[PDB]
Amino acid sequence: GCCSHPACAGNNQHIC
Amino acid sequence: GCCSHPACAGNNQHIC
Amino acid sequence: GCCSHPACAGNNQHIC
Amino acid sequence: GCCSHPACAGNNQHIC
Amino acid sequence: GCCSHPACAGNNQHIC
Amino acid sequence: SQANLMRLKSDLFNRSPMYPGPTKDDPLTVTLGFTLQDIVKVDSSTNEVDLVYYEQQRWKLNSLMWDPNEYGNITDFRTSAADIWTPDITAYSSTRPVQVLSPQIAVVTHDGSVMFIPAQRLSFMCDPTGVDSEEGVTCAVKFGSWVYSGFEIDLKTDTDQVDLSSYYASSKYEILSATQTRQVQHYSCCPEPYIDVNLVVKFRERR
Amino acid sequence: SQANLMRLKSDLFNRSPMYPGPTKDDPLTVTLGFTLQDIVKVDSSTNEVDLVYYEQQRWKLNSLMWDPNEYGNITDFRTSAADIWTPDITAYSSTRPVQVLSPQIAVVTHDGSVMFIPAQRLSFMCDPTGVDSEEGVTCAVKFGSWVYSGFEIDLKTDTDQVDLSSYYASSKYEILSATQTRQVQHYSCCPEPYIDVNLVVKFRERR
Amino acid sequence: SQANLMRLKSDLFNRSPMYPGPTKDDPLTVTLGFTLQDIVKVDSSTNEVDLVYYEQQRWKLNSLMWDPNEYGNITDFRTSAADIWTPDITAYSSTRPVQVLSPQIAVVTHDGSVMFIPAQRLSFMCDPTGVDSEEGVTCAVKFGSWVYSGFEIDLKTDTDQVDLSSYYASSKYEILSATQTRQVQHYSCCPEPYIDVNLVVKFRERR
Amino acid sequence: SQANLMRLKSDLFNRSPMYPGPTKDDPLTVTLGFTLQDIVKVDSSTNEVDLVYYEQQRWKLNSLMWDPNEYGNITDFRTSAADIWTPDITAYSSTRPVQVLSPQIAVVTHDGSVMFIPAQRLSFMCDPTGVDSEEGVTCAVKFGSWVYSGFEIDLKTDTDQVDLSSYYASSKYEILSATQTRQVQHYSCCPEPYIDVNLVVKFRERR
Amino acid sequence: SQANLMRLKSDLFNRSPMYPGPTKDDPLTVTLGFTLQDIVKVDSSTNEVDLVYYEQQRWKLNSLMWDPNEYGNITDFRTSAADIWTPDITAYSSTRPVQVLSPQIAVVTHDGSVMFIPAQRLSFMCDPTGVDSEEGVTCAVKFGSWVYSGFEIDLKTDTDQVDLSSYYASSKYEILSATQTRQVQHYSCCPEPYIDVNLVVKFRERR
Repeated sequence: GCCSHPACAGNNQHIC
Repeated sequence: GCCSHPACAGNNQHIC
Repeated sequence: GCCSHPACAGNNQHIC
Repeated sequence: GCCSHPACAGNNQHIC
Repeated sequence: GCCSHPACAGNNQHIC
Repeated sequence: SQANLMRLKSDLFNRSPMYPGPTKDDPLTVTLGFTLQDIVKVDSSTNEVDLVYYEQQRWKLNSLMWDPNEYGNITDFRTSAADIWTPDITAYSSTRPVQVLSPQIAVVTHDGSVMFIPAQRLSFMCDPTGVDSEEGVTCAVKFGSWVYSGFEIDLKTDTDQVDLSSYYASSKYEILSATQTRQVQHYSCCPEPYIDVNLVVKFRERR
Repeated sequence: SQANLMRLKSDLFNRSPMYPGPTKDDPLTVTLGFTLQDIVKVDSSTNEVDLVYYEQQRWKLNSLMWDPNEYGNITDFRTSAADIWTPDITAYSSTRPVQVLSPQIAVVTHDGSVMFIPAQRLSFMCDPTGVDSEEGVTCAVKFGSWVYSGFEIDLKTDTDQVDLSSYYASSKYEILSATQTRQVQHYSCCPEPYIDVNLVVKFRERR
Repeated sequence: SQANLMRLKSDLFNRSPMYPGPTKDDPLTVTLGFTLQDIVKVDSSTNEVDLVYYEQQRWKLNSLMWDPNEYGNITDFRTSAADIWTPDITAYSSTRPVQVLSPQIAVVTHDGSVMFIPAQRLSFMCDPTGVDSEEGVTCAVKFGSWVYSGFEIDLKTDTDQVDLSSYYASSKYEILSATQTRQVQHYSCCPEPYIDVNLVVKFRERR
Repeated sequence: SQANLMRLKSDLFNRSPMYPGPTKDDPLTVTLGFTLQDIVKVDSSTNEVDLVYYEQQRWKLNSLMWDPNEYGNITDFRTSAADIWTPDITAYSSTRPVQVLSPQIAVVTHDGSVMFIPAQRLSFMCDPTGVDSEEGVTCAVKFGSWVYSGFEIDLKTDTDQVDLSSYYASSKYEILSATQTRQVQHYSCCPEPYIDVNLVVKFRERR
Repeated sequence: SQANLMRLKSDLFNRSPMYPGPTKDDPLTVTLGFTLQDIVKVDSSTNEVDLVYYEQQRWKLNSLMWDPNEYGNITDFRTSAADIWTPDITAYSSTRPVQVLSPQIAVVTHDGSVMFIPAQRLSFMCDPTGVDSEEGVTCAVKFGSWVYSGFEIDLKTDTDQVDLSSYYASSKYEILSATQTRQVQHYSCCPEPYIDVNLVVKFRERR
């Protein structure tokens, strides 16, 4: 998922 | 060819 | 057991 | 002999 | 053995 | 817009002295999480195991806040981890310097949150005897601040499950379990607690 | 004309703040391409394969444009890659820091185009089981920005065929296919796409 | 609070010239202590043994003193070890550059006291013959200043016992004894003493 | 008169910005020569051979000229290679970063001539099959500028014979031939030539 | 009195420029001496031998002289080797970059003398065939300036005998002889001499 993708995690910190 | 040659690639960015 | 843990040693130098 | 010794080569660039 | 110990050598260069 | 970002970074970084780190007066919470990619080496002759993982670290600084309406609606930016303070979270039983496998760039958001996710290769102490069995073997390594107590850096996790969704599909090893557990250590001499996150991985050779 | 170049580089690098990187407002396209030189190590005990290749990166910045007529007709120059911003394109499944085998020098053109082609040795995750067969084995590694989404760095290739024209003639391995292909990932939680270039190499021991 | 600390660190580091080191007029005492984590390699073919330990160093500089009442009652702080002078304590029979396994951060206290505890991997000269016996084998390595005599840097320990409480529980080796002993040397020619701390570890393969 | 020397380096390096490299308007000739010391590793499992050699590079800059009697009859000086521009001549098929074995100091003469002779250890691509036979085996590696075409850097050798006078007398290998040959290559797409020096070494195991 | 030292170092280093090296007019003498600690690796497959030693270097600069009466009777001080010029003395047949094992600190005395004693691990070219015999084997490695002739850096030794007083008592090898000999060489083309110190060690596996 998103939180496993570093770029996605950093871009969506409210989720990750 | 040209594009496998780093110096040539950089001089010919329109092709490579 | 504090003195074996560096962070603890640094906080308790009179003992460690 | 001179040109194979780097310090000598560098000291005599007109020959080496 | 002063001259074999670097700190001592540096301190006694008239000998070492 | 690019003008606005340049101005933002100027206002945040060049205007101020760098954040000197947390104190007992102004403590900080660091959230930690691991994503295990692979177990890349198992050495039974020296009792060393090598892991490759992504280590997600998140903290928040009031000194990194800004109002987006004041900067062309910019809500976050990316910057070299050298431009900011980062926490001294360390593996306590490594046997070699940790190797960094990714760019060291952090993401800063307007509420002052910072997220930093370095990919790393870690060698650490582990007797792998039993890895070639059905039961497998358990390795553990603790992560914590090198110099700050729990009264200055509180360590937390978001989940106690190591993220295995990117674990290499053809790995030589099968992960039986992988957890990350907050542990608190108290010493008789002293009132302040010391905090670590215990990374515990149970695994075996794949058959 | 040496004076003119000094003046140009002075005007471009010393006058303005550093490019702060791309944003959603002013995105950037990076074109990526590989020239594979050799497969230099295959380790079946650790599932690690090592490649040596040239990695070509190209992008364009408005902040690097100039009028050649104001600078003695200079249309391009070479400069240390440290003098400029470069993109954070990363191998997602490396097992060791990438090693750089060549100078890191970029070519900048007056239209703001930048090209940078470093030689590299990469260790990455791959089970090579089947390498000594007629069928061979396929390895894959994804490249992408470590911190930028596709709304900020768009990644593309010029071709999906890896350049094999310089592949070592007496290599231990035969390349059966080598492709470099743009792939897109979407997450339901979030509007922005994530882009990677998948380097896929199928090979076998030469008989 | 954050203001006071920033100000303190400025006054100590930016306002003053760096400590030019000890002299016989203004001498220094360094306290040294070891915490042994594991014996991580034993090589009978080259007579080299590798240790992983924490090396605690403590000294005091008048130039690092302050009055807490002038700085919001701050009594200590942590800072990069690069910000301060550190002593040239060296292992005399290492065979490879020491590898640092932890952050290099010092604790500075308002009396001018500094404590610095890097984790390290050391390779040093040792014939391991007999390690596979009940009697075991003894290794030794001396630590001392590289250039300062005992009249400039006095070396001491707080205890002659190496701290073994964190020695890896599943280590390949059993520690029979581990001591750290101050030794004083006088040479016939010279009045000034030369001081080392002798790290002596007796160990055997665990069965 | 160190003074005349003191003054010369002042005028050459700091008064002007650094030489920005050659262009097609101000091209440059670099002369290359190798002195082979030993073949220090031959690896048939990965097709890698390691050489140790001295690489002599010579070029000339008008911007480095001076008058000897305006400078105490000084005809040359030595300086850190970091203080001056050096060419980006590179092995095109290395497999590991090149290692430098000597100080990086260049010699500059008053006619603007510069000579720079780094000792190096190079790992490069070579199938060594046949090395243990009477015929031996041939390895080759090309050297050339990473970014400059032949219209900017002309590469030449003074001789096509590799200097073997310092080849290690007790080497594991016998050199059957060693040549260094300038090669010019044109690609149809492009009028500018590309130049390399081909280092070709034929060798076998010594009996 | 710590004040006087600060001022001394300021006058020498900050107010005055760094020594730019010797010239033909103001030449320099460097005295060299070796302390052999151990032969730490012998590799018969690649003809490489590794030594660990202390290299004592000594020279004198007019530009580093001072009057102790003008500086609180300070007669000498220690400082980072980075603060001063050091000579470019190099092993001519190393096979790997030299590794430094000790702090790099020099001792400066008021007559301008500098003593600098780095501990080092050196890999160099040597066929060890015969090491397991009664006669043993002889290895040699030359040390000299990389870029300076004997008219600019004169090299000397204090003794032709290598210091063996610290040679490791339980070494795998016994030293039969170890000498350090100054050699002077002239070439027909040129008047200036070239000087090296030849480190010649005869050794065998211990009986």
